[PDB]
Amino acid sequence: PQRLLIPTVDDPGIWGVKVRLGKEKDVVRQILKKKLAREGTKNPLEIYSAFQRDSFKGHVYIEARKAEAINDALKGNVNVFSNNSKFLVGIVEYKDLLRPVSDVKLTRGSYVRVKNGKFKGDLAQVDEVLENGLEARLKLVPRLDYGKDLS
Amino acid sequence: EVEQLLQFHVATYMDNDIAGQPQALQKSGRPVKAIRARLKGKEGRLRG
Amino acid sequence: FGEMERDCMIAHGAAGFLKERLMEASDAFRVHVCGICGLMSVIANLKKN
Amino acid sequence: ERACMLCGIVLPGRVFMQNGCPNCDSVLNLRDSDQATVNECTSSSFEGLVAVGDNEHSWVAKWLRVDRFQPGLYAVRVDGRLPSDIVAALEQYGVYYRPRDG
Amino acid sequence: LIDTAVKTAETGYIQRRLVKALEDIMVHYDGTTRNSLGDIIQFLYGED
Amino acid sequence: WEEPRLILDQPAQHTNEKDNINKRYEIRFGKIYLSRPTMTEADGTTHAMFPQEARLRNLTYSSPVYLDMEKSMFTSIDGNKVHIGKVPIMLRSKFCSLRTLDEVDLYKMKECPYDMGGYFVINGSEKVLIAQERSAANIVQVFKKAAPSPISHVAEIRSALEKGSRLISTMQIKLYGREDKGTGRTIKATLPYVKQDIPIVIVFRALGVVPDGEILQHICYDENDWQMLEMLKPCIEEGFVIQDKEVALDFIGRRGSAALGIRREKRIQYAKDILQKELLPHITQEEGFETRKTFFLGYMVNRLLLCALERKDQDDRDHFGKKRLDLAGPLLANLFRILFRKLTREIYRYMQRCIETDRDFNLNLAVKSTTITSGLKYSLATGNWGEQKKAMSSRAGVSQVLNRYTYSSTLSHLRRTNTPIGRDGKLAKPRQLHNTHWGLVCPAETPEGQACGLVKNLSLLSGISIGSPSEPIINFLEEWGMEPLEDYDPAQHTKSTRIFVNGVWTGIHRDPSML
Amino acid sequence: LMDDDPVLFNRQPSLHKMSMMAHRVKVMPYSTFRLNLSVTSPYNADFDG
DNA sequence: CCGTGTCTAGCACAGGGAAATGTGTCTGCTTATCGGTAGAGTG
DNA sequence: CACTCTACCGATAAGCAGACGTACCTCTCGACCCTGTGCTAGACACGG
RNA sequence: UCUUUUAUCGAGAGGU
Ligand SMILES: [Mg+2]
Ligand SMILES: [Zn+2]
Ligand SMILES: [Zn+2]
Repeated sequence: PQRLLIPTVDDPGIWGVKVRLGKEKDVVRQILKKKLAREGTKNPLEIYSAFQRDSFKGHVYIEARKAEAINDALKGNVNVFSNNSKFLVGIVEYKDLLRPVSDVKLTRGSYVRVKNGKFKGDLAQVDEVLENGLEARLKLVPRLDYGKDLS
Repeated sequence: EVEQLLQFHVATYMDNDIAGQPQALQKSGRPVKAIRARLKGKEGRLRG
Repeated sequence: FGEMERDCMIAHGAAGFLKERLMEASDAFRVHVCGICGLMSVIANLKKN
Repeated sequence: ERACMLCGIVLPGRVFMQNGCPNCDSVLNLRDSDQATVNECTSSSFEGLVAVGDNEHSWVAKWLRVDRFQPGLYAVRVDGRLPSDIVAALEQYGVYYRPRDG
Repeated sequence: LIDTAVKTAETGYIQRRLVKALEDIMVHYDGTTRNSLGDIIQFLYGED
Repeated sequence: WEEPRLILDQPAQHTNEKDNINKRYEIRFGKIYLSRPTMTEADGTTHAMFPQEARLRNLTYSSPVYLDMEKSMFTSIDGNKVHIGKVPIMLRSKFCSLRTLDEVDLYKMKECPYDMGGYFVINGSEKVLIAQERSAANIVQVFKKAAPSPISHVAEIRSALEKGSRLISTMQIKLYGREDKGTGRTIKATLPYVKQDIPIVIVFRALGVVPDGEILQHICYDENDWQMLEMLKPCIEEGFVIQDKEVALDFIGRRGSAALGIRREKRIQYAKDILQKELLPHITQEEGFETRKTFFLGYMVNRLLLCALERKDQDDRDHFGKKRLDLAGPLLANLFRILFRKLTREIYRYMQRCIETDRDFNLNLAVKSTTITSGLKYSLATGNWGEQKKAMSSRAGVSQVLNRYTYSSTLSHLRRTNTPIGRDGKLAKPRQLHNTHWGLVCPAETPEGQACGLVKNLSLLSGISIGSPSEPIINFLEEWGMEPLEDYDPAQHTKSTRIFVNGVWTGIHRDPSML
Repeated sequence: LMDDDPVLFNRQPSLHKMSMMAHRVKVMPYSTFRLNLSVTSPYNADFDG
């Protein structure tokens, strides 16, 4: 059961860190490279994990036991704000950071608004969707010229 | 943090030279003409 | 019509000339206001009175 | 990059074709598959990139149920689910699929 | 030329302060020289 | 060649069978290629350009710039001419289609033989670079204060390097102790990247001269100056608690901002590389030479304590010998350095992306040449001298429009200089005509209103220097007998003549007349 | 505008209250105003442009 | 050997969103130091 | 009935940050950037 | 029987 995996005081700490918008995945990557490269050396990077949630723009979270390891993980990283802005997360806040998810809507016969092309902004009825599940056939009031000025 | 951002917008809607924090820029990088500045100054309203 | 010329036409005393220079010969406007609240928020319509 | 639906690991797609999944390929056999099979067991759509450096002592890894896997990049959420025929085959192998799509 | 370039604007701003300070002192119909709200400045204008 | 090469690197662990491959990506840059201006038609053809059509069709007048590249791969398990942009050309300079030809063809080319050149052409217009002006660098100035201040005398210096002719850091020394006010008459300095006024004995002993005979030996040049020696006492009585090197090194290392937790071990190394680099960079940046800097600081404190006790007048801030004009050379260089750094870093980023997919970056496509072209054309086109995204806080009014009207109001425009002191604060010291302006600038001609005395117009027989290297002079000196520094000793050298070269103090001699 | 109308007449910058005075009109050709020279003392004016 | 179809790459257009670190005088108002008591716990 | 030992309000500076630069009039010369997605064109491979 | 259009922000060069 997932309820037996809840964090305790014995688990490492998690710090949040502010990073350049859009560079959160890059920072997570860079931290992994540094960790793996230093494994088994006399100066290992003493972090356990790092991650970035899309819903939380401009932040990376880093798992460790000492704050100094956070500074070590980010040292020289050009995507991280130099101000000593890291913040501590409470144990009681940990699991919510890792919640995976109900918009998943769209039904045949319903209305949607088109987001691209000459029909951008127009209301359309959903007629049907592709077998694979990607594109939907829409019923639309046309915007035509009957070839009037074609060459 | 987002609520603090809303406070920041409501703040820079009526004052641009808030001593204490950077001026909210335009799209093209120029300081916004907050309402506080249409009035004061030699070339505002009550002088102009 | 700078502030200093205003000060001079105050020094002469011609109040009507000033009331003119700063109204008719520039930008006159009319506003319908209430008498209880005291704001320029009156919704008016004229040809229907 | 694609994410394995079984273990959540994130790798360049061709890796799933070249070497299989490093955590799962004993049962998934992606190494010896076609692209249709790889694309049914791995997803191009995933969210929440996680660097796991120390699987076995990370609480983050334990929560995501990747604590017995190899250090690497993992995804918090992987969209899609394993095809019912593959789930059935995994179950024949004593493997229980817990979907990672939320 | 430098001194001439300096002092004139100084004197102008000084005059603006003076005029904006003294611009509501009238001579009412009995000799009093009251301001805008009755503070008798001079009881009889010019003392004579 | 300020930044010769670029270097990437790749360590290992790339989904393999435990096999490292240390791979570096290195790029080198040798050789410039400058071609005469050329028009690239919209049809696609190209042909030579001349300034007449450059003016008529509202065109720019620039030259392509080619730069060579070269790559190399480092490993260990355990191309050709790239067009980097165009540069506007000044009329009648060697790299122009008008330095030759002579008259008859000048007439056929629709150009007047009375025009003298000297102006740029941007977007079918004629631009001029107002000779800008700055203050001289790498000398020693000693100014004073007004009196409601706890500081009575200040020594100041701006340090700038030579290859590049650009400024780096600012260093100061402040003398406290108002005349019988402020209690202690102590001396406190200021460093780059620090927080508090660090005393002086602490920087002496911090550089490695812990005794006192060496310090009072460096500062004063006589053993009878018991007046300066009388003022020195509180400096040593202030620097008594520190007696050796390391505790002063870390005494400085703890203040210098940095992080917070670089204790003794790493923080001493922090303060050390601080006291090699930023502090007095125009002297040197190689180790085993800190004696030189100690001698220099000795001279500086000496001059300060010569100005404080009133044996020599305070420096005048407007003596025209202490000023340097920035013409068309020292301006175009800085902007191009900035833009070139930007191009370099963009190439860096594109290389990062095209190597993650494990491909070859074509170099022909890894260069967006519009950076330098649009930057130069913008800065010369508008005048806001600097960049674009930083509109404010950047200097304005350096490139103006030529004043074509009469033939005097043009020669009187290709000779003008401008001092950026401002318009506020009135004051009548930077506006007056100084005594040292005899024959170097004009006394009468000047605008009126806000800028009287600021805008200048050079005399009829003036000239601006170019810039010669100093190593030959050093050879001509060390021929006849310039004694090196390290052999110095002030009690041994109490009658020597101290030879300066470009400000940095390099040696001493004895008999000066023959030299 | 015809003969003998009273027009106000002003120069910037006006200081004392004599820099704004009403003159009588007199139509003349050419393109410039005209003043009797005796009124060049309150205006601080001269005909040098 | 030629033609057609599919896939990949490049260019153009549209939509969304910021940053590597790099002038001088006055007055009033908001914070630390100083005293000074001015009391009461004390021998 | 000398004594301290602390809770008061003075009176200090004390440091600080910001608020403020004559009047009117004429003329000439300039304009968002970056990233992502979609569409079109070209090249290569396969089939007839 | 009328009517009838002059962006915007900023920078600089000028005249009393
Ligand atoms: Mg005149
Ligand atoms: Zn009402
Ligand atoms: Zn897997």
